[PDB]
Amino acid sequence: ARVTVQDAVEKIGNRFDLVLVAARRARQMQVGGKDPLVPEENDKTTVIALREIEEGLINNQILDVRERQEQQEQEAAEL
Amino acid sequence: HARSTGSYSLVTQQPLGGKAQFGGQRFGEMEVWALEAYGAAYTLQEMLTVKSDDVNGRTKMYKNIVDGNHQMEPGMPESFNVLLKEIRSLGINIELEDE
Amino acid sequence: EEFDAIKIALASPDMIRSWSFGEVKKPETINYRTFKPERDGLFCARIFGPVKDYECLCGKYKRLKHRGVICEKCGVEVTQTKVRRERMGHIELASPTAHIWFLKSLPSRIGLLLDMPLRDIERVLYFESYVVIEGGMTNLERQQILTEEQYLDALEEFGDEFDAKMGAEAIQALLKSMDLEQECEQLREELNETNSETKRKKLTKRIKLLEAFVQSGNKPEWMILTVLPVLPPDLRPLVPLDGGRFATSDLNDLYRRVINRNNRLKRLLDLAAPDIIVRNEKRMLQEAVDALLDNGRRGRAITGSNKRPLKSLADMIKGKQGRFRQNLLGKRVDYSGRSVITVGPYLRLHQCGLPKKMALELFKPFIYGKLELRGLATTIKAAKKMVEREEAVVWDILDEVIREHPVLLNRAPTLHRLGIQAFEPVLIEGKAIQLHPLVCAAYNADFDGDQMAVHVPLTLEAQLEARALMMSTNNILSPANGEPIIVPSQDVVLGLYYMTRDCVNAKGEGMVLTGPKEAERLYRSGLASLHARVKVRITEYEKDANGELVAKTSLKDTTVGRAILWMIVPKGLPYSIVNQALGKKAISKMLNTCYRILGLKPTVIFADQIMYTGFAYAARSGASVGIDDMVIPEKKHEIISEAEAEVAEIQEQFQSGLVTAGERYNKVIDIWAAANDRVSKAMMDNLQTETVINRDGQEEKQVSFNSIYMMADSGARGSAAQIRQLAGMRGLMAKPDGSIIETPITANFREGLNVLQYFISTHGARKGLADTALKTANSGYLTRRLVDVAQDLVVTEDDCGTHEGIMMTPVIEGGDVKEPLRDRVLGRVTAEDVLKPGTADILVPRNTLLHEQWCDLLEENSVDAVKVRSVVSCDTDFGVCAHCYGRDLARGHIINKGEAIGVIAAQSIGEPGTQLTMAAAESSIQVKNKGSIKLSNVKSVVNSSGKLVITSRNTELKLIDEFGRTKESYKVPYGAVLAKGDGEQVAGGETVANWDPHTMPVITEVSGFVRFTDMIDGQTITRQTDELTGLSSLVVLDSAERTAGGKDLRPALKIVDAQGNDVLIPGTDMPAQYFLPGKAIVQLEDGVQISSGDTLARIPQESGGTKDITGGLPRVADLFEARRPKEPAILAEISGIVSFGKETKGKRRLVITPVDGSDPYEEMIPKWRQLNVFEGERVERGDVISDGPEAPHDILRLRGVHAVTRYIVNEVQDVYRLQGVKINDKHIEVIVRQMLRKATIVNAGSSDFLEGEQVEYSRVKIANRELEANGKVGATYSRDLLGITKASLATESFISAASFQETTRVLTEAAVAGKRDELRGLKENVIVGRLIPAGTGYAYHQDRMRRRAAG
DNA sequence: CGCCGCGTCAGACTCGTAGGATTATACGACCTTGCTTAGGATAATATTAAGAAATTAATATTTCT
DNA sequence: AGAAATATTAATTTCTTAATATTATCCTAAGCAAGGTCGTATAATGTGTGCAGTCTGACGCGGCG
Repeated sequence: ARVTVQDAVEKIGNRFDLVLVAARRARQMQVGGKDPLVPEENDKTTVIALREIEEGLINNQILDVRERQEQQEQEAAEL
Repeated sequence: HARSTGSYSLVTQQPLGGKAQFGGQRFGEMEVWALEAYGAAYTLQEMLTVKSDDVNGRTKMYKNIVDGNHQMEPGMPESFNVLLKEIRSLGINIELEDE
Repeated sequence: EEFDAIKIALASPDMIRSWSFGEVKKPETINYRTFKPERDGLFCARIFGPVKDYECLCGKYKRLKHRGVICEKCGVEVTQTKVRRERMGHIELASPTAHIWFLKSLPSRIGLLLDMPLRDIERVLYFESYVVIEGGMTNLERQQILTEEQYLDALEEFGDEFDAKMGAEAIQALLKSMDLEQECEQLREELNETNSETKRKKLTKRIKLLEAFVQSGNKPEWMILTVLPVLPPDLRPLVPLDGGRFATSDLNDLYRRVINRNNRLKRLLDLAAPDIIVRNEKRMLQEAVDALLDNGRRGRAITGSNKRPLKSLADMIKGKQGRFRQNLLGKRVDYSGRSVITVGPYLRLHQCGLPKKMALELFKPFIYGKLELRGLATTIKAAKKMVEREEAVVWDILDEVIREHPVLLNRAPTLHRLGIQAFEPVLIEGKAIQLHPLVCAAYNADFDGDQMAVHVPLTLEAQLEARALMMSTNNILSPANGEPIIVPSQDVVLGLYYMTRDCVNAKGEGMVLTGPKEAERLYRSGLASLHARVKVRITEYEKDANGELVAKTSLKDTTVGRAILWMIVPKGLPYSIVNQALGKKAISKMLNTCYRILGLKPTVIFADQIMYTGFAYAARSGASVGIDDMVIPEKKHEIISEAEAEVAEIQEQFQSGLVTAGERYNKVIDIWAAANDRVSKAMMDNLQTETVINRDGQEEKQVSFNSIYMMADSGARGSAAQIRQLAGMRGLMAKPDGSIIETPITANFREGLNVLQYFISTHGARKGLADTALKTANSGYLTRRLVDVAQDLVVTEDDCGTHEGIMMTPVIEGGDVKEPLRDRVLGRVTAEDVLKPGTADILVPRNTLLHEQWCDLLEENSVDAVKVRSVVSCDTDFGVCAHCYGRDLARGHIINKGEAIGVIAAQSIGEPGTQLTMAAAESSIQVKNKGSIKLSNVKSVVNSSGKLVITSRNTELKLIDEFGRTKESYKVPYGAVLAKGDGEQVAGGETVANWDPHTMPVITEVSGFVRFTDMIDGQTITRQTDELTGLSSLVVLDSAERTAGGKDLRPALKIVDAQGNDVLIPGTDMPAQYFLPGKAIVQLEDGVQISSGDTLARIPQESGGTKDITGGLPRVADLFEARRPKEPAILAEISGIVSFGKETKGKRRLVITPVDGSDPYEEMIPKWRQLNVFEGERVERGDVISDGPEAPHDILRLRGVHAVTRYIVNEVQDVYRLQGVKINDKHIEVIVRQMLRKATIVNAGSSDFLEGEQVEYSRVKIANRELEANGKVGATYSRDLLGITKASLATESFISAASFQETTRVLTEAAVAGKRDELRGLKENVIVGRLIPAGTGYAYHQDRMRRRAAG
């Protein structure tokens, strides 16, 4: 979270992998513009990414599946 | 003393003011070792390319910050291919084996 | 854009033309009035591009529209000005010249290829003597020098039939004329036929060079320059300074010379000059090109008008100031400020103060973007105006942009990774950064002017890294050892110590309190003193099975202060942690217990709470320091006068001649040391407990409340030594040569020193101060060498599936158990299944992480030797695995894949050193504890005196316990009387072996007669015959102390019976003949037969000086360099039987003949070595023959890899442990791994016979070739040990190798090798600005690996 | 076999940082070059008719309101 | 009368061509100061770096017996 990221590390299992996943999600929320899954609570997108990973709402597989779902739906909207 | 952006040196194209805004903080070898120790590859990469030498990188990333997008498009530092020119001028053919 | 590898080769002249955009034809730079680039000159705009963006010189084509066009009036191309910085030129040399790098290198490459002594080449090149390029005549051969008159003669006989030339034209003809296949095959075929070692290595050089040139694609001719490239002008700027003066890079001057001289030559060849003048011109042209390429390597360095030498091309890519070390590995950086630091004691561990002005200047583009977004400034130009005006909305935007934005604080020197930590800013009104006190220790920061650099992580990944990897609350455990580095340092520890202490009778003595809360209420109300013994009910919690905290309440017998402090302690910890004096050690250990029981978050909160309450109660105390707090012992004057009288007496015993000068010295220094220790004891008895306190009316002495004693006792600041200098006499000083000044400084700082006492003190003061100044540079060099060795080692797997590794046992050096098993095993992973004292009882399926629970479990049992997977024995090829490493010490768990352990280890080893670089009788075996006895490395016989004889020098005494845990190891000398034997139940306080401290004896193992043979009088001794009792002045000494008279006199004594013939040592037929060692006295003369165990030769030893072992930093540097150890302890290279051969040709011959093996192997050993082995004796491989330091190379070659790694780990550890510095062993093990990286091949069928190879390449080959590809056509290897600097230079990547040392040599080698590096090490990727393959960049770089897999 | 004495080259790291290397120096005379006057012929090029017609914005009915 | 819709003069853009006068390229001839080379006839015929303070330790390596 804000002070310690231990819970996120136990949820992913690797400091480095946690950084990569959290950066991907924060990029989604900062540029991609999509809404957070936890309340804002006046935090920078980085910390919302960490908080979401703390609750198990965001895992690398979850990010992959959401991205694939949206991309396949756009490809369906092509036709 | 502080610095966000200012003068840049002539040959190496790397931070060095001094008149009003002085040169940036030197990020020496020992600190590169410290970041390698932490495993922080992205902080290192930005402290090598877009904060110091990468010209297209430095300006593009100032633009990105002003837009509110925090992202890096890093290239190759100026000092590296200055080194390539200086080695090439010793009659030694050093290149970059492209893909 | 993306490339993969970097290739170096030699630049063909056609290729140098290919780079170039036009020939430079003139030495003209710019015009003198217009200051515009001149045609064909060094700065020409036609060649190197236009001077302004999209403008020709003549301004005809002067806008973007006309880009790409070449203005016909001036020839310039309308393009960006940046191409002045990328376009190169070329000077067409009017005569080929030699490339100095490929000629004046220490291993000349032109001289190797041609096989012509460098002197002969220098003679040909300097136009000093001809050489035969080629001769049809037979008397003259190729590469045969023909001096001038000899050339004239040879021309006279034949003339055209032989071609002989002078200079670089000749050398180019020679290089061009040789055929590489033919010399390759000839050298290969004639290497084997006459395989002399020096000739073999020379031919190996020649051959490897020839295949290098065959395979690389280079050609030899390209050594010789005929077209010389010219650097782009922006890289050698000529720019106007303010005053109107210009500033030019020295290359211009150097370049000018070349062109000038080149042009002159182009003219002389037209005027058909006398060839003496043309020769001189060619000499100067060669000299000018050489000064261009490398001014230094050129015998005389060309200096400019400054008179200091010009900086050549090679001087810019080389050295500390070169591109590599100064602008390519470490750069200046934007978004970074710095300032003085101060304490923020109100801070939390993850917070740093940050001045408002500094944060405004650092975060400026963020503010611009935010102001534009809020609409407060729809214009960046007006946003700058608002930021400069400093409106009150700028500050709100700043506090909004700085929230949750970590910022890295740095302090130089950055000795270890905890020197750059990411805090989270708090904006403060000031100009000094505010640092949390608890994080000073990691920074080594103190607030007396230190300054810290502030760096802003910009991108989003950088922000998450600084929050998740570097945040100050993640780094609470050191990465070197596992101990915490959030230790409450000095004021907080005195506060805790003052509050958790006690008194005999104070306010509130023995009342009962209902808990900690009314303890606090009583203290605040002023009804009870902070430390007054009391009964309080407390309800402590305990994490039982399933991690549930069970509440148990009781009525503890504590003080008020400890009850108050219990309120800050987290649930899960016992009250015992608070029911004590709580010095520094106790506080750090209670933080350890909090971390181990609860985790990271409660530990961070607990550390902050400890800091606040320690500061608060330290301030409530009123702790000062007065001149009355330093109490001189009331009995110091008499001690001083007693020592004065004693030195007067010893003076009278010196004048009377009774004592010598050297003996007076040691005795008087001893009595001064004794008086010093008595005064130290007197003061520490007058301090530590002098407080007499009333209890029920009667006195009761307790521990003192002296300010200085408390500051020394809590561990806050100082120690008994400094207190000793404050109140007791400050001991003896040393002269600037190490000689302890005879008389000591008898005064102290409370009385003040005399003039001489102060002057004497100054010698040591400046010695220590200059030592500290010059000790940091050595430590920095050691850290640098270690890092460059260990760079590219990263955890790369999860389990190599390896078999067992190292065997781990406590280091017990005699009485002291230097290091126990729990500290040598904690965190590692078991090499294989470990069994309890009851056999076949296992806790581990061959590998389990030994954490605190398992360490306690195996301390329940008596196991004292565990097999542990170790890095040196990993099966992983391009790195290590996550098991063979063990525990990530800082994070406290198994180590994450992709971490950079090499840099961690290098910094852990190199961080200390900056802070601690640096009677003797040995009577007998005084066992200190009860236990059994076990003897090792001795094969003796029971004597006639009831004891055991001593067959060999390796008598290892091992004290055991009743629990089977060895507690003492000794080494009794060969021939030292030993009282008891083996298996006895021996209690302590006894001597089990016997010898005087000045006696290293050697004993007859049977009744022995003296036979006067080979101790022959006249040639080694002088006969001074004494009585029938068997006395004399005979002194027998080792080979190192034998005169030149005794060549056929072997120093010994043949042990024979009363019958006369050789009596035998019990158990042998080889005659009893103990060749008695050095410094030995023997008295028995002919007609004497003594007991079976009565001494011949005793070796007195006094061990005077007590400083005879190297240590500190140079010892560790020497260990890691793996240097030769002066005279080495020779080992037994092959197991077998050894005898002697040719006598003292200068060296004896030791012929080692196995029971069944290579019998004719022998060795030559000088006349300085006393052989523990006898004339002929059967010995095992890797056994001591002569004595001295062990060369590690031999240890690896003869003993196992585990043996040499154990040797190195133990030696360097001992050096550290001596200074009270603890460093987990994994670090030394990984550096030892990086030493043992190369192998020299034994067999063949895969590659060459013996040449150096990477052992990972050989293991991969055997894992490919000696698998089902072939039964065995593979090649075995000899594992090689290599010094750190050599190993770091023997890197397969020429950018990493070229980065740090011998840049010129490495680059020259890479050029003639036609090498390429694929950018795998961290350094390589730091240089080219990529993502390092460690940590966070690992996931990226493995993507590139998989894409390399599929094309 | 075992030295042994020649060069030889990088020696850890962050901050600012004034003054800096003399000597002793010919006149014409073409010849060319690199930049300036200069002198009208056109060539843009800014303005002026012009009118005419077209709204188009006012003027003045006159019809509701 | 107070707007509330209508017919008239009347003030006014808008093109348009021609036009009409001004004005500004242009371009080549020529000119002048600046920059480059040659030519000098009493006799003259070999050197300055003007030193350099043993760093330095291995270490390569070429010898070197």
